[PDB]
Amino acid sequence: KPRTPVLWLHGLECTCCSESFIRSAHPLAKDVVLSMISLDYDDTLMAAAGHQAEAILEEIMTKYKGNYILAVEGNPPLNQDGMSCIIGGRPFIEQLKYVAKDAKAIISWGSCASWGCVQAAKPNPTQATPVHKVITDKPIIKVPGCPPIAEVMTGVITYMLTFDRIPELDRQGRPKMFYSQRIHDKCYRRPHFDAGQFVEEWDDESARKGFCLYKMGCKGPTTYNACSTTRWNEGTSFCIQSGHGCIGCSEDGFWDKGSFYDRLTGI
Amino acid sequence: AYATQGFNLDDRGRRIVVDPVTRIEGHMRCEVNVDANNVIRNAVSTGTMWRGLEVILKGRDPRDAWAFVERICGVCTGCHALASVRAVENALDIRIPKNAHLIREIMAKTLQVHDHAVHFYHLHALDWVDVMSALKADPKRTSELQQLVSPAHPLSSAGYFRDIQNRLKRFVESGQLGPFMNGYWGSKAYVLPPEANLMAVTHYLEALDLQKEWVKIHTIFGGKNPHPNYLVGGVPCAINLDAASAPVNMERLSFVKARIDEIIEFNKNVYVPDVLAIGTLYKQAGWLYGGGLAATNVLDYGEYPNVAYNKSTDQLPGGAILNGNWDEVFPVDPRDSQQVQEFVSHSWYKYADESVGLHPWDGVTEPNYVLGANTKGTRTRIEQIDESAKYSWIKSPRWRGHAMEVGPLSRYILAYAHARSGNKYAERPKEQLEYSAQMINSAIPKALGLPETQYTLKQLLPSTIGRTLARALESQYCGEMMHSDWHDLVANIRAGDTATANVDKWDPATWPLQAKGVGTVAAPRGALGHWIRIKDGRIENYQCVVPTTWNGSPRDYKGQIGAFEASLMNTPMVNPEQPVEILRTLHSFDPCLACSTH
Ligand code: SF4
Ligand code: SF4
Ligand SMILES: [Cl-]
Ligand SMILES: [Cl-]
Ligand SMILES: [Cl-]
Ligand SMILES: [Cl-]
Ligand SMILES: [Cl-]
Ligand SMILES: [Mg+2]
Ligand SMILES: [O]
Repeated sequence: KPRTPVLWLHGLECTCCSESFIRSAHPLAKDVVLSMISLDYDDTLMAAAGHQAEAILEEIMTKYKGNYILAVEGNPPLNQDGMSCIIGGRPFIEQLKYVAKDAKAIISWGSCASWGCVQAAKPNPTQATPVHKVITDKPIIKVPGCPPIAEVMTGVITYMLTFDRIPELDRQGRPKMFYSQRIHDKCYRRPHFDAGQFVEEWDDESARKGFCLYKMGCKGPTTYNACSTTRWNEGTSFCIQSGHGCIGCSEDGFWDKGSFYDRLTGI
Repeated sequence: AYATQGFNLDDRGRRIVVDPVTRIEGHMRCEVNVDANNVIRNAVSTGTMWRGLEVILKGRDPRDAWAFVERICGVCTGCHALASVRAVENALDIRIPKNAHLIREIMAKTLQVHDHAVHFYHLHALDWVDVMSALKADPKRTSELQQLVSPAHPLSSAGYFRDIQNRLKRFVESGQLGPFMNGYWGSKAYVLPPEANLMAVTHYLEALDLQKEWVKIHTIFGGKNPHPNYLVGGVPCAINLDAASAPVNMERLSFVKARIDEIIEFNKNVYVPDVLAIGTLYKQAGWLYGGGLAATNVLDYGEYPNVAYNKSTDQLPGGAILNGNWDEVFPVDPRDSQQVQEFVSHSWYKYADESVGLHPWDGVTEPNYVLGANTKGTRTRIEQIDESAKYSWIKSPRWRGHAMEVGPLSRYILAYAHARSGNKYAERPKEQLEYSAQMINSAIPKALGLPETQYTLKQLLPSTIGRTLARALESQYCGEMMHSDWHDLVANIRAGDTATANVDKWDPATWPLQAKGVGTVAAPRGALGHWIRIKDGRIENYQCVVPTTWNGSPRDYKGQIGAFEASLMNTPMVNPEQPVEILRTLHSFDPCLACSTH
């Protein structure tokens, strides 16, 4: 039985999603790459460069027409005639549209591909545009976060490969199995929130007791992700456990919702 | 043709295009010209992305900046956050407490190890290692090689190497080669015997499983990796021993120490020995190409003071070397308008006057995507870029007008130069270099039955091999240093100092109504600086000059070439249509193109 080809494209990005992917403990990225998918194109890891790299896309798209996964990290810019992101001397958007046309499914990795992330923050000099605003005729699963949790990324792959199906999505196209809960729902500091027990200044007595970070700007109450329960790096910690409020990094437009340190209104 | 920096550039030969350059971070195009004997006589570095973080920061709160600029790069994750909080602290005259200093140093040294080891195995190794040759290896002779290369590494049995080889065989025999598809396997540019290839592929897989453990140090102190959290004035990870309710308690510190001890074993037993062995065998093949600017001009800001805010105690002492004179280290001042400057003469940006370089406090980022008259192709379909005009999204940083190489090799040449002038803080890197030269010249040749050589460090270091070596040694040194930092952190906490943040100037009501600051970091790829101007509580200007900006830079107003272009010069290619040598040398700089362009 063939392993499903994955063509992993990179637009404008910081490569945090590729890095998060290889942090996965369950499953190991090694086991995903050797035993689950065929990772046939990926600028980060692939042996081939230049003409030899670009030749892979046509080969896979022909042999596995309508039976490969397009994974997108980053996004296309619409300013500078698209040449603020150049691949093979051409705008990235041309590569994205080409590979998208015969994909069985499209994964938008991270906030860049999902929504725009930091390059799309005001005033968006490159007109960086999320994948679903460019590719409008293909099924897209959004996996937002800057980056998403490693096990959320490999969990999406594992589901799609086991079932040959996209998992159930919410209205924003995020998998319900990972994005159904707000951080604030199961945040271990919630009993402090409920008792009005808050940090007011960094390293105050309240901070040393792990009091709620709401008044330090925590956006956990408006942010959907698995960070409070699944946590990060094989369940070692998350932003709040290590003492910083959630900055809302899985939510659309989180860079332009005011200072990270300004509290939410109407507690 | 023109001469610059002792290089005779000639574009009359056969033009070769590599787009995309793979096994880097982000987007790069490389073009070369080769002569009648396939020798590179011209090289062109094109950064093929831009996001405009410097523009996006305008008008925002300086306290938020670290989180925006951290997203310049997820590979060198956190080094921009560190530069940012340092720049804001410098602008506002904030001194962080000792525990915050030590935790930031441990996070920085964790990034160095993770970034360096993943670079070498997962991005660089396939330029030296033929995975298809690994299939031909004898497991017993692979076991024997492993015991010679690193006697202390416990994973050495013939059975172990046989099991790894069998998994690679099954993978290749499937006909779905994945990351190995359309590779340059069997090129005469590859010189390792099968056994060395199988050992290296085995360590590729070992490193892929282990690298996720190392970053749990970031997760403890910074909540997550990639993109751990930072804080203007200290660290958010408050300390309470008596206590599970605090971000940092003794159990969490014990966990960090366990991860540091694993790092020290990996660097000593796997990474440094592999680079010494592979370096020895490519040295024996005569492959000493790729020195570029490392033979003349190197720069680093200097880093890791063993006394906080005391630069004389930098454990990687910095400065600038010119003209290959290692007897004279010039001091580098990031505040001096006549030292660090960026040109855009050959970049897709515009200045009022592009005959001048701007110091980053006066920096300007206005995009100007325009192609030269000698372009082959169109604005949206480039066949051959015109390097006589604007050819990159990377600006051209220079130091007092000089083109410099930055990175671990630059830091190790500077450490060596400092140690020879009597700097005791540089003793460990000097020891590593002398040990490495003896292993590469004598010990490893003797063990493998090869001739002993007499290369000096002056000869060995300015090369693609030397650049690869310096990165591995720096990984080892950073692991050793963070081990000491951990002891100092625990001792300070046990002595009764639990402070992690200075909040005296957290509120912008306390700030001067205008200020400027600079933050520098010895980032994994070289010299990083962030330059900020603050006005009425907001970011007025924010300019980043990033290590790959230095190394990957296009030509300046005077036509001087940067480190990437210089490094490719005068390198023979086995096959001009297979970029094996181009990738090996470019990859030795560990290019981060999102960093370079931001
Ligand atoms: S720290 Fe944030 S997510 Fe947790 S209880 Fe407080 S406001 Fe909610
Ligand atoms: S806790 Fe919030 S900021 Fe941290 S990773 Fe999760 S969603 Fe992003
Ligand atoms: Cl976003
Ligand atoms: Cl610091
Ligand atoms: Cl390397
Ligand atoms: Cl433009
Ligand atoms: Cl043009
Ligand atoms: Mg810049
Ligand atoms: O992302």
